Amino acid sequence: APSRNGMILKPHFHKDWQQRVDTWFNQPARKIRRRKARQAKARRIAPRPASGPIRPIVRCPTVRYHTKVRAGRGFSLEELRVAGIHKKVARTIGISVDPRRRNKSTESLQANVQRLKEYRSKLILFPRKPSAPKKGDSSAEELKLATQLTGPVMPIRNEKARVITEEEKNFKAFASLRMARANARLFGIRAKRAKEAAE
Amino acid sequence: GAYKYIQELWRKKQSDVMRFLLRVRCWQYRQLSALHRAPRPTRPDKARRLGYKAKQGYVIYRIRVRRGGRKRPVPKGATYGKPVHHGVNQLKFARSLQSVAEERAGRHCGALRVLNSYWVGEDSTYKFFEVILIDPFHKAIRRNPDTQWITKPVHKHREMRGLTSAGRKSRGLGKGHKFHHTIGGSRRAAWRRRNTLQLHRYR
Amino acid sequence: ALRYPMAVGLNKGHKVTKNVSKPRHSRRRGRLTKHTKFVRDMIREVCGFAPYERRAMELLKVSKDKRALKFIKKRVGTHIRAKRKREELSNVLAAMRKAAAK
Amino acid sequence: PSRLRKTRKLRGHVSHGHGRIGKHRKHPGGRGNAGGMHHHRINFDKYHPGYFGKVGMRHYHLKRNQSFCPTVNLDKLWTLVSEQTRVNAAKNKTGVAPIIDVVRSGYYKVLGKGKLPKQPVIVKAKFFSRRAEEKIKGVGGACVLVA
Amino acid sequence: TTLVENKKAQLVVIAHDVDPIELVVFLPALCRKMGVPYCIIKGKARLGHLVHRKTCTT
RNA sequence: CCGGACCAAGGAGUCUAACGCGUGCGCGAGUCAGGGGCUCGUCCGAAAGCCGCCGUGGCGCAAUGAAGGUGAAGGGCCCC
RNA sequence: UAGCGGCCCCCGGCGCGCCGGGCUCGGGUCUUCCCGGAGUCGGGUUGCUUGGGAAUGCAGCCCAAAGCGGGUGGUAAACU
RNA sequence: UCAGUAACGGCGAGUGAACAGGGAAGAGCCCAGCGCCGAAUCCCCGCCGCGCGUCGCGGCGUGGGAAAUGUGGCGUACGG
Repeated sequence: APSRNGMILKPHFHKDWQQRVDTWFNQPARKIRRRKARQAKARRIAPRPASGPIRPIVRCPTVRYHTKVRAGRGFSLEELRVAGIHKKVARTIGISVDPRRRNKSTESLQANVQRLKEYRSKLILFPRKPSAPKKGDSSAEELKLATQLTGPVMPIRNEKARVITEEEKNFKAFASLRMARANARLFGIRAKRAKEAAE
Repeated sequence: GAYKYIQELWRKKQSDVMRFLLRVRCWQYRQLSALHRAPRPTRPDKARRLGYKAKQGYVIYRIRVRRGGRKRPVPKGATYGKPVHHGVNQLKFARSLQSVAEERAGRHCGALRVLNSYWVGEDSTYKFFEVILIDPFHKAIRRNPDTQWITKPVHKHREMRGLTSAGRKSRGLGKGHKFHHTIGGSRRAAWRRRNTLQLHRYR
Repeated sequence: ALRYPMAVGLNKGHKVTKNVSKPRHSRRRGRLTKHTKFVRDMIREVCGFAPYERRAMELLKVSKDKRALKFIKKRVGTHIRAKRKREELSNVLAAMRKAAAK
Repeated sequence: PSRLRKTRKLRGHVSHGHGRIGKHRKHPGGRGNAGGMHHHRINFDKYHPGYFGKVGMRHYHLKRNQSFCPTVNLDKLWTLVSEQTRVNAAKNKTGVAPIIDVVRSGYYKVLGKGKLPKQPVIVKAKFFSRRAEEKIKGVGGACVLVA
Repeated sequence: TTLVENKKAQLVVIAHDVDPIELVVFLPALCRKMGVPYCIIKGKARLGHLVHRKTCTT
């Protein structure tokens, strides 16, 4: 079978694959059907943004991705409470809610709170009965300036030169990283030997 | 409430009280038929936390199940083929003894809907279960919105499709790293997805 | 500066201020309320003990704590479960001795 | 295109380029990588040394995301900022130095292959190499650690 | 059972024949612990006749 | 030695995946939208066009060690 | 055939108005209380299954719980 | 996409996922239990006022039955 130089290939064609072959000739058809579903949904919810509710700002959970920010599932109960929005009225307003999300820090809490306040100020609330309005919005902003948003609501998107001082110039970046890795490694056994020496 | 006391009471199955009760009940069920209609649940507290309610349309059936493993039904124990498939005697059924109790109640009572089941007794040769059934065409059931789901045609013979609580346990579904064989809804669904060659138009 | 945030070491990680909040109600599961302790104590008085619990208490009476632990571990299965069962049976024997002295 | 292939020019030749003596049979050798130790143990030794055997220790549940540490050398360090930044910084007479935030460009560790212009610079990164830090200092810059 | 737990009951009457005895096998001991008097009566339909039903337990 | 009595029509290195080398083209330390989305009901058009505020990602741009880890500047001319 | 071409019959939904029936109650702050699914979990063993490797999942038999507990944290175990 | 990767395998032939990341879609909820409320609850049968495309409403019933071995309302871990 092998002939001179080559690669040791291991193809996974030992399992009657011809009975399970997924062809994508219906791919253009499912793009039109998905598109017409979007357009019909946008008309059915016409004044509403047609891009779903407003999602919060979320940090990606890994070293590879913790420098980036994306959209989360919903605003947590802690940021909804600080903003002063009831958790059972947020869904009706157009606010996604994630009851199972925690808030480890305060900057991420405050960023999502300010995002909620910006949405509330930017929101137009139509009265339940058009003839009889109550605690809603005025006629000027309702029947004259109401438009359906096109894309996602509030899209989520991702240092001056100075004189180097003598203190940071004499900073051992490589040396500190080496001692730091040693200190973490040796932390437990150093304490145990200190305790044994005490005894 | 009295239901909490009964719940803790049934947890002390080794007690002198519960050993006596389980002995006399198991004896009594052994004199009956394998499929028997019960006037009322033996464990009212266990039934209600499994979905039962004291209303017209809810019935209880007691099922007796032979206990043991699965012997391979091959003549003279001769499985023709390779040695790895020679096992006849220490083979096990994929579904539980409780699942086959629900399946046998549903097959006999075709017009009813299996809701759930629970343990009542146990012997060296038999295991006893009690199955809750709902008559989906009783007016007390299909006028109550909280129980109109069982009347829908998609809930026929849940016990034969592994949709009851006992049946689901054998399917190996869940969340996380222990359950990746069913990460698409079922074992067959996952197998098909990772055994299908995707040939796009632009390759 | 002489100090910097670092990805390695004991105090590793991007610096952030911790938000303190009341623990979620899901973490409360499995606590001993007063009423649940009462119902549990009532059932213990009505029912009694399992045969293996009596055998372990016989061992604890003659102060074979090591043998009793290895007997309970073979009954319940896990060392951490066996340890608390021995502590519970020890408390029953202790309260029985205090009442008997009274 | 089937009209540009060898089969078109093999019409009329009784053996289809596969010989009269040895013929074209189903699988004269094995199938796949069969016999890599028995009758193909010259091809495997000549062209794939190390193929058979076990080396090293296993690691269950490897998640490559935590071992993620992209690297950048010093010879590409000034490409992470605009050209105007380097020219203005060099022309400035005081000791002010521009800052290149390497993490903002998607690199975590700075390695020290190459050489730097004689132009002080502040470099921010998660990890530094020993020669990278020495070359940044020699030019007159600083290494700032970021978590 | 709730009334005994609240000491709001002055007398508890328990039928002697409950088909699942677990419904009541705890109740006499609970009544003693909280100091309410309890009696066991000879009949489960007799208590039901009091409450205009077929069967009553307590 | 075996096949071939004669005539007509049919009749056998194909397709998919994976590699390797060679060659044509585009761009070039980058390159590639292929999955998705935006544009009038869409004969052609299930095509074509565009995304750049979709480049996530793939391959390449760094290797070595089993791993913890570490990680690629050379010269010329003067002084000691 | 093209045409936001015409005419006729029928079946609809979403909005706006009329009558009849049902319901007609919320939100913060403080104080006092309440708070959970057992022959199930888990353990041993056997058989099948999985990429899951001192046991990923499933089941048979034996043992068989707890409540500041229980499950998980991809190498068996004790302590934290 | 991760990925023919971590891992499995007479460690041979061969087999082989998941998390993160980008998209399509996007929606959440209900009991049992603990409690409070004179069983407040449900099925059937009649009569009347109705309404009536082939069946719902209100009342009455000195009309039956189910249900205290527990129906209904409030309330389910995001606490109540």
